[PDB]
Amino acid sequence: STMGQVGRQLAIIGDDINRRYDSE
Amino acid sequence: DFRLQTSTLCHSFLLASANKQDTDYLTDLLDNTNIDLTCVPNGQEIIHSLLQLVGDFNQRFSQTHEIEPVAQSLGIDSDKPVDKTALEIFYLEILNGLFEKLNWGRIVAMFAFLRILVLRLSKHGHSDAIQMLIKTTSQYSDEKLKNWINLHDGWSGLIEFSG
Repeated sequence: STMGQVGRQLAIIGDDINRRYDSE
Repeated sequence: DFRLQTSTLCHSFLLASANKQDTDYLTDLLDNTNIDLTCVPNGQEIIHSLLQLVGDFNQRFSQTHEIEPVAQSLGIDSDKPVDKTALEIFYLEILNGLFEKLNWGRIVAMFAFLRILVLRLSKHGHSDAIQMLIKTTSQYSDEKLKNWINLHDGWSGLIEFSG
């Protein structure tokens, strides 16, 4: 939906943060 | 209790990430709101992590997105009394969208965004919408994140997540 879309834009930034902070 | 713990984190985190003017407006709103707070274990460590990590978030989001659209689409930049329950709906849809998967980074994004909404709501003193967002974040957390979170050392996961 319209607002659902927003959540996934937010989600990509989230996943970028998540990747960077992985102990890798 | 997890819902009460998570609520307290939102309040603190918002009080520690606002400018002087907004800090005061929010601090008094909370005082008058006369609501319950517990003590969060590692609370200070957790809030520090969140400031660092919401910092990571902000710095990226000013690169690849703007605000003005969504506030309007939410009806939050108005001097006009905001639609309590319409806003819950959209908020809820945005969280549901944000949370199709779970991990720390996406949780961070929920605090950074809630901050952004709260700070824009407070330009016109939309106190009840503000308290509404914070309460909804708390319920949603207790309904959908808590199991994931408790599998990762609880809210303190953030401390290590962040280094």
